[PDB]
Amino acid sequence: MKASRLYTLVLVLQPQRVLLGMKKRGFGAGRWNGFGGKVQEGETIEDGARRELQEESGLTVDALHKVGQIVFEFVGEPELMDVHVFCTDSIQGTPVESDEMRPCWFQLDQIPFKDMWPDDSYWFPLLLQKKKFHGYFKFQGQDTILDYTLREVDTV
Ligand SMILES: Nc1nc2c([nH]c(=O)n2[C@H]2C[C@H](O)[C@@H](COP(=O)(O)OP(=O)(O)OP(=O)(O)O)O2)c(=O)[nH]1
Ligand SMILES: [Mn+2]
Ligand code: NA
Ligand code: NA
Repeated sequence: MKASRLYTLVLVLQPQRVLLGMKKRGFGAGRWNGFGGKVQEGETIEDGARRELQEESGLTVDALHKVGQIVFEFVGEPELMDVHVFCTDSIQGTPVESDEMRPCWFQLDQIPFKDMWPDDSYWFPLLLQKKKFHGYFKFQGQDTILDYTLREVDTV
């Protein structure tokens, strides 16, 4: 048994494009990703996701919808990362570069998988199909998956 820490991840997914941010420092630096971070004491997971989206991208949204949950384990780290993944298609301002992220839109036939976390190749297609999922990935360092599970679910 390991303990886990709560994180969020938000994908702004529109009919023909998705907003990603280039992580400028910290965990996952150099990879395009959705927006998110640690859940803080007192806030719901969904509200922490909304907060991180605003902090990192400048976007303010009324609602998010849950699309998946991914648990990450790293060799040498006792704590698991329990990542709650959300989407929305509905925005009403423009993204802005933050200290953490440079936002950029990608067409959905140009998803930059080689410059994303390696596990995203497995679960992001499910997100694109609007299928909910649970995943688990064990990493050695930043690049190498040693074990993983991925399943479609009816409820996140
Ligand atoms: N797509 C994808 N996202 C991941 C993976 N692993 C992982 O932690 N994430 C997400 C979850 C969070 O959105 C983010 C990690 O949180 P963070 O380090 O940005 O947290 P934060 O904003 O609170 O921290 P800080 O950088 O402000 O100090 O990366 C992965 O393998 N794939
Ligand atoms: Mn944070
Ligand atoms: Na953050
Ligand atoms: Na973050």
